[PDB]
Amino acid sequence: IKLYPLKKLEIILEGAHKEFATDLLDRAGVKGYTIVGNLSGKGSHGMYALIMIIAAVPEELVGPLLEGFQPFFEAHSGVVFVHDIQVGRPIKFR
Amino acid sequence: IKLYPLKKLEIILEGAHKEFATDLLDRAGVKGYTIVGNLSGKGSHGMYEALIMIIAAVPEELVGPLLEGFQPFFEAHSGVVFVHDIQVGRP
Amino acid sequence: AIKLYPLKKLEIILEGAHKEFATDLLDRAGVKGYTIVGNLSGKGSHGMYEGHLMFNEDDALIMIIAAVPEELVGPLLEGFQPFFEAHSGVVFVHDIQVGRPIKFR
Ligand SMILES: Nc1ncnc2c1ncn2[C@@H]1O[C@H](COP(=O)(O)O)[C@@H](O)[C@H]1O
Ligand SMILES: Nc1ncnc2c1ncn2[C@@H]1O[C@H](COP(=O)(O)O)[C@@H](O)[C@H]1O
Ligand SMILES: Nc1ncnc2c1ncn2[C@@H]1O[C@H](COP(=O)(O)O)[C@@H](O)[C@H]1O
Ligand SMILES: [Cl-]
Repeated sequence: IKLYPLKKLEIILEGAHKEFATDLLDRAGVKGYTIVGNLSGKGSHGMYALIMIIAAVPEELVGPLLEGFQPFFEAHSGVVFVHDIQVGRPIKFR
Repeated sequence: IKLYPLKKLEIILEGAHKEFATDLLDRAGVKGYTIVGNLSGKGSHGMYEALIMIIAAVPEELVGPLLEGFQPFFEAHSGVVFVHDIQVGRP
Repeated sequence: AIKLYPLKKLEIILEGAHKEFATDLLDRAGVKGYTIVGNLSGKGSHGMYEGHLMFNEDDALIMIIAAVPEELVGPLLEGFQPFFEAHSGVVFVHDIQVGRPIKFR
Protein backbone atom coordinates (compact mmCIF):
# COMPACT_ATOMS: atom_id res chain seq x y z
CA ILE A 1 0.00 0.00 0.00
CA LYS A 2 0.76 3.64 0.60
CA LEU A 3 2.21 4.21 4.12
CA TYR A 4 5.76 3.90 5.38
CA PRO A 5 6.94 3.99 8.99
CA LEU A 6 9.09 6.70 10.53
CA LYS A 7 9.91 8.04 13.98
CA LYS A 8 8.78 11.37 15.38
CA LEU A 9 10.51 13.14 18.24
CA GLU A 10 8.88 15.69 20.50
CA ILE A 11 11.68 17.58 22.24
CA ILE A 12 10.60 19.85 25.12
CA LEU A 13 13.20 22.25 26.56
CA GLU A 14 13.77 25.88 27.51
CA GLY A 15 13.44 28.37 24.66
CA ALA A 16 16.91 29.69 25.45
CA HIS A 17 18.41 26.40 24.30
CA LYS A 18 16.72 26.34 20.89
CA GLU A 19 19.91 26.90 18.90
CA PHE A 20 21.64 24.05 20.72
CA ALA A 21 18.92 21.55 19.86
CA THR A 22 18.40 22.60 16.21
CA ASP A 23 22.15 22.58 15.56
CA LEU A 24 22.23 19.09 17.03
CA LEU A 25 19.40 17.89 14.76
CA ASP A 26 21.09 19.48 11.70
CA ARG A 27 24.37 17.87 12.49
CA ALA A 28 22.76 14.46 12.79
CA GLY A 29 21.27 14.71 9.30
CA VAL A 30 17.67 15.39 10.31
CA LYS A 31 16.02 16.97 7.28
CA GLY A 32 13.43 19.19 8.96
CA TYR A 33 11.66 20.22 12.17
CA THR A 34 8.72 22.25 13.48
CA ILE A 35 8.83 24.50 16.52
CA VAL A 36 5.87 25.13 18.78
CA GLY A 37 6.66 28.23 20.84
CA ASN A 38 5.38 29.86 24.03
CA LEU A 39 4.55 26.83 26.15
CA SER A 40 3.97 26.49 29.89
CA GLY A 41 4.64 23.51 32.06
CA LYS A 42 5.28 21.75 35.31
CA GLY A 43 8.07 19.37 36.10
CA SER A 44 10.55 18.35 38.80
CA HIS A 45 12.13 21.74 39.11
CA GLY A 46 8.98 23.78 39.20
CA MET A 47 6.64 25.39 36.70
CA TYR A 48 6.78 27.56 33.63
CA ALA A 49 9.72 30.14 28.11
CA LEU A 50 9.37 26.57 26.92
CA ILE A 51 9.26 25.31 23.31
CA MET A 52 8.51 21.99 21.66
CA ILE A 53 10.58 20.84 18.68
CA ILE A 54 8.88 18.30 16.46
CA ALA A 55 11.20 16.22 14.26
CA ALA A 56 10.23 13.41 11.90
CA VAL A 57 13.22 11.12 11.57
CA PRO A 58 14.15 7.66 10.26
CA GLU A 59 14.58 5.09 13.03
CA GLU A 60 18.33 5.11 12.27
CA LEU A 61 18.65 8.54 13.87
CA VAL A 62 16.80 8.09 17.18
CA GLY A 63 19.69 6.31 18.91
CA PRO A 64 22.30 8.86 17.81
CA LEU A 65 19.96 11.76 18.62
CA LEU A 66 19.15 10.68 22.19
CA GLU A 67 22.86 10.12 22.88
CA GLY A 68 23.42 13.71 21.76
CA PHE A 69 20.68 15.07 23.99
CA GLN A 70 21.59 13.03 27.09
CA PRO A 71 24.51 15.21 28.20
CA PHE A 72 22.35 18.32 27.74
CA PHE A 73 19.44 16.79 29.64
CA GLU A 74 21.54 15.84 32.66
CA ALA A 75 22.20 19.53 33.32
CA HIS A 76 18.98 21.06 31.92
CA SER A 77 15.19 20.80 32.14
CA GLY A 78 13.31 18.87 29.46
CA VAL A 79 12.34 15.56 27.85
CA VAL A 80 12.15 13.64 24.58
CA PHE A 81 9.09 11.70 23.44
CA VAL A 82 9.60 9.13 20.65
CA HIS A 83 6.58 8.31 18.55
CA ASP A 84 5.85 5.88 15.77
CA ILE A 85 4.27 7.56 12.78
CA GLN A 86 3.58 6.79 9.17
CA VAL A 87 4.19 8.93 6.09
CA GLY A 88 3.36 8.50 2.41
CA ARG A 89 6.85 9.34 1.05
CA PRO A 90 9.71 8.75 3.50
CA ILE A 91 11.95 10.28 0.84
CA LYS A 92 11.66 13.69 2.30
CA PHE A 93 12.88 12.42 5.64
CA ARG A 94 16.06 10.52 4.70
CA ILE B 1 20.41 4.79 26.31
CA LYS B 2 17.52 2.40 26.93
CA LEU B 3 13.99 3.01 25.57
CA TYR B 4 11.02 2.48 27.90
CA PRO B 5 7.30 2.44 27.04
CA LEU B 6 4.96 5.19 28.26
CA LYS B 7 1.56 6.71 27.39
CA LYS B 8 1.07 10.28 26.27
CA LEU B 9 -2.25 12.07 26.77
CA GLU B 10 -3.21 15.08 24.69
CA ILE B 11 -6.10 16.75 26.54
CA ILE B 12 -7.87 19.52 24.62
CA LEU B 13 -10.36 21.68 26.55
CA GLU B 14 -11.38 25.27 27.24
CA GLY B 15 -8.71 27.29 28.99
CA ALA B 16 -11.24 28.33 31.65
CA HIS B 17 -10.85 24.83 33.08
CA LYS B 18 -7.07 24.63 33.01
CA GLU B 19 -6.83 24.72 36.81
CA PHE B 20 -9.30 21.95 37.25
CA ALA B 21 -7.37 19.81 34.79
CA THR B 22 -3.88 20.46 36.16
CA ASP B 23 -5.14 19.85 39.69
CA LEU B 24 -6.59 16.55 38.64
CA LEU B 25 -3.30 15.59 37.05
CA ASP B 26 -1.37 16.59 40.19
CA ARG B 27 -3.53 14.56 42.60
CA ALA B 28 -3.36 11.47 40.44
CA GLY B 29 0.45 11.52 40.68
CA VAL B 30 1.34 12.85 37.23
CA LYS B 31 4.96 13.94 37.49
CA GLY B 32 4.69 16.57 34.75
CA TYR B 33 2.74 18.24 31.96
CA THR B 34 3.14 20.73 29.11
CA ILE B 35 0.52 23.22 27.97
CA VAL B 36 -0.12 24.64 24.50
CA GLY B 37 -2.20 27.79 24.24
CA ASN B 38 -4.00 30.08 21.87
CA LEU B 39 -5.48 27.21 19.92
CA SER B 40 -8.36 27.33 17.52
CA GLY B 41 -10.63 24.57 16.26
CA LYS B 42 -13.90 22.96 15.19
CA GLY B 43 -16.06 20.60 17.23
CA SER B 44 -19.61 19.37 17.64
CA HIS B 45 -20.24 22.67 19.33
CA GLY B 46 -19.19 24.86 16.44
CA MET B 47 -16.15 27.04 15.90
CA TYR B 48 -13.34 28.31 18.18
CA GLU B 49 -11.08 30.97 16.69
CA ALA B 50 -9.71 30.04 24.19
CA LEU B 51 -8.74 26.40 23.79
CA ILE B 52 -5.63 24.83 25.28
CA MET B 53 -4.02 21.43 24.91
CA ILE B 54 -2.40 19.63 27.85
CA ILE B 55 0.33 17.12 27.05
CA ALA B 56 1.11 14.54 29.76
CA ALA B 57 3.42 11.54 29.58
CA VAL B 58 2.43 8.96 32.12
CA PRO B 59 2.82 5.31 32.87
CA GLU B 60 0.15 3.06 31.56
CA GLU B 61 -1.29 2.31 35.01
CA LEU B 62 -2.30 5.95 35.33
CA VAL B 63 -4.35 6.14 32.12
CA GLY B 64 -7.46 4.37 33.42
CA PRO B 65 -7.63 6.27 36.71
CA LEU B 66 -7.03 9.52 34.78
CA LEU B 67 -9.79 8.92 32.27
CA GLU B 68 -12.25 8.10 35.06
CA GLY B 69 -11.41 11.32 36.89
CA PHE B 70 -11.98 13.37 33.73
CA GLN B 71 -15.17 11.54 32.84
CA PRO B 72 -17.58 13.76 34.80
CA PHE B 73 -16.03 16.88 33.27
CA PHE B 74 -15.98 15.66 29.66
CA GLU B 75 -19.53 14.25 29.79
CA ALA B 76 -20.72 17.86 30.36
CA HIS B 77 -18.03 20.02 28.66
CA SER B 78 -16.39 20.36 25.24
CA GLY B 79 -13.07 18.65 24.65
CA VAL B 80 -11.27 15.48 23.66
CA VAL B 81 -8.59 13.10 24.97
CA PHE B 82 -6.11 11.30 22.68
CA VAL B 83 -3.99 8.43 24.07
CA HIS B 84 -0.62 7.78 22.33
CA ASP B 85 1.95 5.04 22.78
CA ILE B 86 5.38 6.61 23.14
CA GLN B 87 8.86 5.65 24.23
CA VAL B 88 11.22 7.60 26.44
CA GLY B 89 14.95 7.28 26.93
CA ARG B 90 16.59 6.35 30.17
CA PRO B 91 20.39 6.04 30.42
CA ALA C 1 -13.66 0.94 33.30
CA ILE C 2 -13.39 3.31 30.39
CA LYS C 3 -13.01 1.34 27.20
CA LEU C 4 -10.51 2.59 24.62
CA TYR C 5 -10.90 2.35 20.85
CA PRO C 6 -8.32 2.80 18.05
CA LEU C 7 -8.29 5.79 15.59
CA LYS C 8 -5.83 7.70 13.63
CA LYS C 9 -4.60 11.20 14.31
CA LEU C 10 -3.17 13.37 11.55
CA GLU C 11 -0.74 16.25 12.07
CA ILE C 12 -0.81 18.48 9.00
CA ILE C 13 1.76 21.26 8.80
CA LEU C 14 1.47 23.92 6.10
CA GLU C 15 1.44 27.70 5.48
CA GLY C 16 -1.53 29.48 7.04
CA ALA C 17 -2.71 30.95 3.72
CA HIS C 18 -3.81 27.48 2.69
CA LYS C 19 -5.78 26.79 5.89
CA GLU C 20 -9.19 26.88 4.18
CA PHE C 21 -8.00 24.47 1.48
CA ALA C 22 -6.93 21.95 4.11
CA THR C 23 -9.96 22.29 6.41
CA ASP C 24 -12.30 22.02 3.38
CA LEU C 25 -10.68 18.67 2.60
CA LEU C 26 -11.32 17.56 6.15
CA ASP C 27 -14.97 18.72 6.07
CA ARG C 28 -15.59 17.03 2.77
CA ALA C 29 -14.15 13.68 3.83
CA GLY C 30 -16.44 13.53 6.87
CA VAL C 31 -13.88 14.52 9.50
CA LYS C 32 -15.89 15.70 12.48
CA GLY C 33 -13.45 18.06 14.22
CA TYR C 34 -9.93 19.47 14.20
CA THR C 35 -7.57 21.59 16.31
CA ILE C 36 -5.18 24.20 14.89
CA VAL C 37 -1.88 25.18 16.47
CA GLY C 38 -0.88 28.56 15.13
CA ASN C 39 2.17 30.77 14.82
CA LEU C 40 4.71 27.98 14.26
CA SER C 41 8.24 28.10 12.93
CA GLY C 42 10.15 25.48 10.99
CA LYS C 43 12.94 24.34 8.75
CA GLY C 44 12.06 22.64 5.51
CA SER C 45 13.62 21.64 2.24
CA HIS C 46 12.68 25.06 0.87
CA GLY C 47 14.14 27.10 3.73
CA MET C 48 13.07 28.54 7.07
CA TYR C 49 9.60 29.62 8.03
CA GLU C 50 9.56 32.02 10.94
CA GLY C 51 6.08 32.76 12.24
CA HIS C 52 7.05 35.84 14.23
CA LEU C 53 8.34 37.56 11.11
CA MET C 54 5.07 37.46 9.14
CA PHE C 55 3.18 40.68 8.68
CA ASN C 56 -0.15 38.93 8.56
CA GLU C 57 -0.50 36.42 11.32
CA ASP C 58 -2.71 34.19 9.22
CA ASP C 59 0.22 33.62 6.83
CA ALA C 60 2.42 31.87 9.37
CA LEU C 61 2.81 28.08 9.44
CA ILE C 62 0.06 26.11 11.21
CA MET C 63 -0.41 22.55 12.32
CA ILE C 64 -3.84 21.00 11.97
CA ILE C 65 -4.50 18.07 14.30
CA ALA C 66 -7.33 15.79 13.24
CA ALA C 67 -8.39 12.57 14.88
CA VAL C 68 -10.01 10.44 12.18
CA PRO C 69 -11.19 6.84 11.58
CA GLU C 70 -8.55 4.85 9.70
CA GLU C 71 -10.91 4.62 6.70
CA LEU C 72 -10.50 8.34 6.01
CA VAL C 73 -6.69 8.36 5.95
CA GLY C 74 -6.51 7.13 2.35
CA PRO C 75 -9.11 9.52 0.90
CA LEU C 76 -7.45 12.38 2.81
CA LEU C 77 -3.86 11.64 1.80
CA GLU C 78 -4.96 11.30 -1.82
CA GLY C 79 -6.30 14.83 -1.55
CA PHE C 80 -3.26 16.29 0.19
CA GLN C 81 -0.68 14.65 -2.13
CA PRO C 82 -1.07 16.92 -5.17
CA PHE C 83 -1.15 19.95 -2.89
CA PHE C 84 2.17 18.92 -1.30
CA GLU C 85 3.77 18.29 -4.71
CA ALA C 86 3.22 21.99 -5.33
CA HIS C 87 3.35 23.48 -1.82
CA SER C 88 5.34 23.31 1.42
CA GLY C 89 4.27 20.90 4.15
CA VAL C 90 4.05 17.38 5.62
CA VAL C 91 1.44 14.95 7.03
CA PHE C 92 2.20 12.62 9.96
CA VAL C 93 -0.20 9.70 10.65
CA HIS C 94 -0.40 8.50 14.30
CA ASP C 95 -2.14 5.60 15.99
CA ILE C 96 -4.15 6.80 18.99
CA GLN C 97 -6.85 5.58 21.34
CA VAL C 98 -9.99 7.40 22.40
CA GLY C 99 -12.85 6.68 24.78
CA ARG C 100 -15.70 7.99 22.60
CA PRO C 101 -15.64 6.79 18.97
CA ILE C 102 -19.03 8.31 18.19
CA LYS C 103 -17.56 11.82 18.59
CA PHE C 104 -15.13 11.07 15.78
CA ARG C 105 -16.80 8.54 13.47
N1 LIG D 1 5.55 13.97 31.98
C1 LIG D 1 5.60 15.09 31.28
N2 LIG D 1 4.67 15.41 30.41
C2 LIG D 1 4.70 16.52 29.69
N3 LIG D 1 5.66 17.41 29.75
C3 LIG D 1 6.67 17.20 30.56
C4 LIG D 1 6.71 16.00 31.39
N4 LIG D 1 7.82 16.02 32.10
C5 LIG D 1 8.42 17.16 31.75
N5 LIG D 1 7.75 17.85 30.83
C6 LIG D 1 8.13 19.14 30.26
O1 LIG D 1 9.47 19.38 30.55
C7 LIG D 1 9.58 20.49 31.40
C8 LIG D 1 10.71 20.40 32.41
O2 LIG D 1 10.67 19.21 33.14
P1 LIG D 1 11.88 18.85 34.05
O3 LIG D 1 12.95 18.45 33.13
O4 LIG D 1 11.34 17.71 34.77
O5 LIG D 1 12.08 20.07 34.81
C9 LIG D 1 8.26 20.63 32.07
O6 LIG D 1 8.06 21.94 32.52
C10 LIG D 1 7.31 20.17 30.99
O7 LIG D 1 6.87 21.28 30.23
N1 LIG E 1 -11.53 14.95 15.67
C1 LIG E 1 -10.87 15.93 16.32
N2 LIG E 1 -9.57 16.14 16.10
C2 LIG E 1 -8.89 17.11 16.74
N3 LIG E 1 -9.45 17.96 17.61
C3 LIG E 1 -10.76 17.84 17.92
C4 LIG E 1 -11.56 16.80 17.28
N4 LIG E 1 -12.81 16.94 17.75
C5 LIG E 1 -12.81 17.97 18.62
N5 LIG E 1 -11.58 18.49 18.73
C6 LIG E 1 -11.20 19.66 19.55
O1 LIG E 1 -12.05 19.73 20.68
C7 LIG E 1 -12.78 20.98 20.67
C8 LIG E 1 -14.16 20.77 21.26
O2 LIG E 1 -14.94 19.88 20.47
P1 LIG E 1 -16.32 19.34 21.02
O3 LIG E 1 -15.93 18.60 22.28
O4 LIG E 1 -16.88 18.50 19.90
O5 LIG E 1 -17.10 20.60 21.27
C9 LIG E 1 -12.75 21.42 19.22
O6 LIG E 1 -12.95 22.81 19.07
C10 LIG E 1 -11.38 20.95 18.76
O7 LIG E 1 -10.38 21.88 19.14
N1 LIG F 1 11.20 16.10 9.14
C1 LIG F 1 10.34 17.03 9.60
N2 LIG F 1 9.89 17.03 10.88
C2 LIG F 1 9.03 17.95 11.33
N3 LIG F 1 8.56 18.96 10.58
C3 LIG F 1 8.93 19.07 9.29
C4 LIG F 1 9.86 18.10 8.72
N4 LIG F 1 10.07 18.44 7.44
C5 LIG F 1 9.34 19.56 7.21
N5 LIG F 1 8.65 19.93 8.31
C6 LIG F 1 7.76 21.10 8.44
O1 LIG F 1 7.23 21.41 7.17
C7 LIG F 1 7.61 22.75 6.78
C8 LIG F 1 7.81 22.84 5.29
O2 LIG F 1 8.61 21.78 4.80
P1 LIG F 1 9.03 21.75 3.27
O3 LIG F 1 7.77 21.27 2.60
O4 LIG F 1 10.18 20.77 3.21
O5 LIG F 1 9.34 23.19 2.98
C9 LIG F 1 8.84 23.04 7.61
O6 LIG F 1 9.06 24.43 7.76
C10 LIG F 1 8.54 22.33 8.92
O7 LIG F 1 7.69 23.13 9.71
CL1 LIG G 1 -12.75 12.07 23.56
